[PDB]
Amino acid sequence: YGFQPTNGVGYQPYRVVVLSFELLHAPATVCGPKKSTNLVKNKCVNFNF
Amino acid sequence: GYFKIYSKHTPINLVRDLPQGFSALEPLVDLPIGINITRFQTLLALHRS
Ligand SMILES: *[C@@H]1O[C@H](CO)[C@@H](O)[C@H](O)[C@H]1NC(C)=O
Repeated sequence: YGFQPTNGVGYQPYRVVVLSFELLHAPATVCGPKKSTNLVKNKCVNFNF
Repeated sequence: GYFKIYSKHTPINLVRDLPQGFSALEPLVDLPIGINITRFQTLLALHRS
Protein backbone atom coordinates (compact mmCIF):
# COMPACT_ATOMS: atom_id res chain seq x y z
CA TYR A 1 0.00 0.00 0.00
CA GLY A 2 1.45 3.34 -0.79
CA PHE A 3 -0.55 5.32 1.71
CA GLN A 4 -0.73 9.06 1.25
CA PRO A 5 -2.56 11.64 3.34
CA THR A 6 -4.54 13.01 0.39
CA ASN A 7 -6.36 9.74 -0.30
CA GLY A 8 -10.10 9.47 -0.48
CA VAL A 9 -11.72 7.52 2.32
CA GLY A 10 -11.66 3.85 1.52
CA TYR A 11 -8.02 4.22 0.61
CA GLN A 12 -6.81 5.50 3.94
CA PRO A 13 -5.34 3.08 6.45
CA TYR A 14 -7.60 1.45 9.01
CA ARG A 15 -6.30 -0.38 12.04
CA VAL A 16 -8.06 -3.61 12.94
CA VAL A 17 -8.15 -5.74 16.09
CA VAL A 18 -9.92 -9.11 16.07
CA LEU A 19 -10.79 -10.52 19.48
CA SER A 20 -11.42 -14.23 19.47
CA PHE A 21 -12.80 -15.83 22.61
CA GLU A 22 -12.06 -19.52 22.81
CA LEU A 23 -13.19 -22.19 25.25
CA LEU A 24 -10.99 -25.29 25.30
CA HIS A 25 -11.72 -27.53 28.29
CA ALA A 26 -9.89 -26.00 31.25
CA PRO A 27 -11.35 -25.13 34.67
CA ALA A 28 -11.86 -21.40 34.05
CA THR A 29 -10.20 -18.14 33.03
CA VAL A 30 -10.68 -14.41 32.42
CA CYS A 31 -14.16 -12.86 32.30
CA GLY A 32 -16.17 -9.68 32.81
CA PRO A 33 -15.75 -7.54 35.93
CA LYS A 34 -17.78 -7.57 39.15
CA LYS A 35 -19.71 -4.72 40.78
CA SER A 36 -20.13 -4.66 44.56
CA THR A 37 -22.74 -2.36 46.09
CA ASN A 38 -23.17 -1.07 49.64
CA LEU A 39 -23.54 -3.50 52.55
CA VAL A 40 -26.35 -2.64 54.96
CA LYS A 41 -26.62 -3.85 58.56
CA ASN A 42 -29.30 -4.69 61.13
CA LYS A 43 -31.99 -5.28 58.49
CA CYS A 44 -33.41 -8.47 57.03
CA VAL A 45 -31.65 -8.41 53.68
CA ASN A 46 -31.02 -10.57 50.64
CA PHE A 47 -27.27 -10.90 50.28
CA ASN A 48 -24.63 -12.38 47.99
CA PHE A 49 -21.00 -12.59 49.17
CA GLY B 1 -6.78 -28.36 36.42
CA TYR B 2 -5.91 -26.68 39.71
CA PHE B 3 -2.58 -27.37 41.38
CA LYS B 4 -3.01 -26.79 45.11
CA ILE B 5 -0.13 -26.32 47.53
CA TYR B 6 -0.41 -26.39 51.31
CA SER B 7 2.56 -25.65 53.50
CA LYS B 8 3.80 -25.08 57.03
CA HIS B 9 7.09 -23.95 58.57
CA THR B 10 7.76 -25.28 62.04
CA PRO B 11 11.04 -24.77 63.90
CA ILE B 12 12.73 -28.00 65.01
CA ASN B 13 15.18 -28.11 67.88
CA LEU B 14 17.14 -30.74 65.95
CA VAL B 15 18.99 -30.25 62.67
CA ARG B 16 17.90 -32.95 60.18
CA ASP B 17 15.69 -35.77 61.60
CA LEU B 18 11.91 -36.18 61.29
CA PRO B 19 10.34 -35.23 64.64
CA GLN B 20 7.05 -36.15 66.29
CA GLY B 21 4.00 -34.00 66.90
CA PHE B 22 0.90 -32.41 65.38
CA SER B 23 0.87 -29.39 63.09
CA ALA B 24 -1.82 -28.65 60.48
CA LEU B 25 -0.84 -27.27 57.08
CA GLU B 26 -2.46 -24.02 55.72
CA PRO B 27 -3.23 -23.48 52.03
CA LEU B 28 -0.76 -21.32 50.12
CA VAL B 29 -1.37 -21.22 46.39
CA ASP B 30 -3.87 -22.18 43.67
CA LEU B 31 -2.87 -22.40 39.99
CA PRO B 32 -5.45 -22.92 37.20
CA ILE B 33 -3.01 -24.62 34.85
CA GLY B 34 -4.61 -27.69 33.30
CA ILE B 35 -1.24 -29.48 33.24
CA ASN B 36 -1.04 -33.28 33.52
CA ILE B 37 1.36 -34.62 36.16
CA THR B 38 2.87 -38.07 36.64
CA ARG B 39 6.38 -37.35 37.92
CA PHE B 40 8.37 -34.86 39.96
CA GLN B 41 11.89 -34.14 41.21
CA THR B 42 13.85 -31.89 43.57
CA LEU B 43 16.47 -29.14 43.24
CA LEU B 44 19.57 -28.67 45.38
CA ALA B 45 22.33 -26.08 45.79
CA LEU B 46 25.71 -27.75 45.20
CA HIS B 47 28.99 -27.51 47.09
CA ARG B 48 31.55 -25.34 45.33
CA SER B 49 33.08 -22.99 47.91
C1 LIG C 1 -3.84 -36.49 30.90
O1 LIG C 1 -3.44 -37.78 30.38
C2 LIG C 1 -4.54 -38.65 30.06
C3 LIG C 1 -3.94 -39.99 29.70
O2 LIG C 1 -4.83 -41.05 30.01
C4 LIG C 1 -5.35 -38.03 28.94
O3 LIG C 1 -6.42 -38.90 28.59
C5 LIG C 1 -5.88 -36.68 29.40
O4 LIG C 1 -6.59 -36.05 28.34
C6 LIG C 1 -4.74 -35.77 29.86
N1 LIG C 1 -5.27 -34.54 30.42
C7 LIG C 1 -5.75 -33.54 29.67
C8 LIG C 1 -6.27 -32.36 30.42
O5 LIG C 1 -5.76 -33.60 28.45
